Amino acid sequence: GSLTEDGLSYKEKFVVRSYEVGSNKTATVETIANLLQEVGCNHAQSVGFSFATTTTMRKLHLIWVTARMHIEIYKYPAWGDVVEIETWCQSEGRIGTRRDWILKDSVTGEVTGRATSKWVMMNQDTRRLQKVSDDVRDEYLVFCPQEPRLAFPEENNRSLKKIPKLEDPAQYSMIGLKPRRADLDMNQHVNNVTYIGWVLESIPQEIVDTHELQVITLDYRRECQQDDVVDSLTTTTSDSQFLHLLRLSGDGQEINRGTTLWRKK
Amino acid sequence: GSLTEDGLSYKEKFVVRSYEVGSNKTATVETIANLLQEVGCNHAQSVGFSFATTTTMRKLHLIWVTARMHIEIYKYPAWGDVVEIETWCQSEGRIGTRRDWILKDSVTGEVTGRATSKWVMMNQDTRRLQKVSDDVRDEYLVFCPQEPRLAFPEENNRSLKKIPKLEDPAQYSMIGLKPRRADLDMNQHVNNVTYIGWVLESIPQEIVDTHELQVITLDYRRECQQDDVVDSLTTTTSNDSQFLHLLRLSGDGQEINRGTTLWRKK
Ligand SMILES: CN(C)S(=O)(=O)c1cccnc1
Ligand SMILES: CN(C)S(=O)(=O)c1cccnc1
Repeated sequence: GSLTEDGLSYKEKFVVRSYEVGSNKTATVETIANLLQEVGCNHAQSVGFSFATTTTMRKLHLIWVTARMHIEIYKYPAWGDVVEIETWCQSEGRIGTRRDWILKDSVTGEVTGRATSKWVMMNQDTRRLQKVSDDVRDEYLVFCPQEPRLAFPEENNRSLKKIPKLEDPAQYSMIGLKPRRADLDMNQHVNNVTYIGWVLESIPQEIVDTHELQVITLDYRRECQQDDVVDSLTTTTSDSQFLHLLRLSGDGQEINRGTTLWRKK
Repeated sequence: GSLTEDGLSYKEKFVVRSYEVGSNKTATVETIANLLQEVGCNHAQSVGFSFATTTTMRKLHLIWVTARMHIEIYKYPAWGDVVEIETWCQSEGRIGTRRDWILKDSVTGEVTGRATSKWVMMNQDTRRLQKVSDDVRDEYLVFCPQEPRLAFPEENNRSLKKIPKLEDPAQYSMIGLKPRRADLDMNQHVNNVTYIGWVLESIPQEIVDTHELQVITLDYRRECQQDDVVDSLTTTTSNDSQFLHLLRLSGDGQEINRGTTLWRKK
C-alpha cells in the first residue's frame, strides 16, 4: 500500500484468501475487521509512527484504545477478489481521535463497505482514560485532513447511536468463551476482532444461514484477559436487529455491548 | 502467485501482517499453516481443479483429507517481511497423495522452513477411507513431477516417525476447547489450523516465552464437529524440549488428534 498524493490518507489492496471466507465463499466480517486493522497499522508506519503513539505519549506511558467500532457492508468480497481500502484519521477535539475507512471493489471502483472507529487515550499501566493534551494533538494534526472528512457524514446516522444494556433473561446465549493464543496480539492483549466473533456466536445458525450481516456497532468497555471467560448474550429487537452483550462468566462484569442489523439473502 | 516454468510446482509471495504475529513480532506457526493451505489452494485452482477434486472424485463423492501434517521452521518471518512459498504434489501409489512446501526469505533466498503432508481419499458422506483407483491417479499424475521431489529427503527424518498415544495422567492440559465460526472453513468443517492451536494451548506459557517451536508433527484421526468440545493434553518427553500431545473429545475421550512438538531455547 501507500499514502495518497496529499499524504493525508492511505490505500492498500488485498486479495481475499481461502481460509478468510465463510459458507457463501465471501469474506467474513472478522476478515474485514482484520483488514481494517492491517491498513490502519500500515498507515501509522508510513507516516513515522513506527500502535500509533506520539513521542509525548511514549514519555507519559499513554496508548490509543478503541472505544467504539462501527462497520457497514453492502457487498462482502468473494474469495480471490481484490478489495481496496482507504483509511484516514481526524482529531475529535479533545475527547479522542477517529479512524475511518472506505472499502471498494478494485475492479468496479464501487464502494462496498465503510467503517468508523472512536479511539481514546489511556495510561497503559493504570488503564485510566484521559482527555487529549494540547502538545499531544499538535504532533498528529499535521497527518490528518483539516476540513472534516467523514465515512458516515449523514446528520444522525447508525454510527453514533446510543446502545442500551441487554436485560436478563437473554433470548440467546453462548457461554464459556475463552481466548486462545491466536486471539492475542503482539502485546498479548485479546485483539478486538475476537470480540466481534464472540458477539456473533450467540446469533442463531439459522439467522446466519438465511441473512447477511449489514451493520455491526460495538462499544468497548473493558478488556478481556487471557485467563478470563466470557458469556455472549443476544436478544432480537426487531430486516433483523439484535441487541448484544459480552460479560465475564463469573461476576457478570460487562466487557462489551453492541447491535447488529441483518437482511434476507 | 504462479506456476513455475514446467507447470509442476507453484510459488506465491506473502507480506506478513500485524495481526499474524506473536509476542516476538514474528509470524505464529498457525499463520505459517494458513499460508501453506492458501498456496496449496491457489496451486489446485491454477491447474484447473476446484479442493483438488478430480472429475472422477466428484462423480463418486470422494474428497482428499489430511492424515498427517509435518512442519519444520528455522526462522519465523518478521512482521512486514516477504515470505516466498513453493508447493508441489506427488502421488504415493494407492496409499494417497503428498503435498510438500518450501518456505524462503524473499530478500535473502535462504530456506527458512519446510513442510510435508499426507492426504487420503475419503467418501464425503460415509467418511470411509479408501485407496486411490487407477482412473483417479491418471487424472492428477500429469500435474506432479515424475521423479521423486521431497521437502524432507533425509533417510532418517522426523516427518515419518510413528507417534504414540499419550497415557493418563497428562503432565499439562487445556480443557473445554470449542470451535467458533471463525474456526470453520467454507464448507463449515473445523479448519486443520485450529487443531494446531488447540494442541499448542496445553504447552505452558513459560515454554512459549523462553523457547521457539522448531518442529510440529500432527496425525489427524477424526474430525471435530462444530458442536463438539475438546481437551488438549501434553507430557514432556525430553537444551531442546520435546512434548507428546493428544486431542480428544471432552466427554467420551474419543481421540481426534495426536502429535509431537520440538522447541529450542531462544
Ligand atoms: C498520523 N496517523 C494518521 S496515525 O494513524 O498514525 C495517528 C492518528 C491519530 C493519532 N495518532 C496517530
Ligand atoms: C496442483 N495439483 C497437483 S492438485 O494439488 O490439485 C492435486 C494433487 C493430487 C491430487 N489431485 C490434485
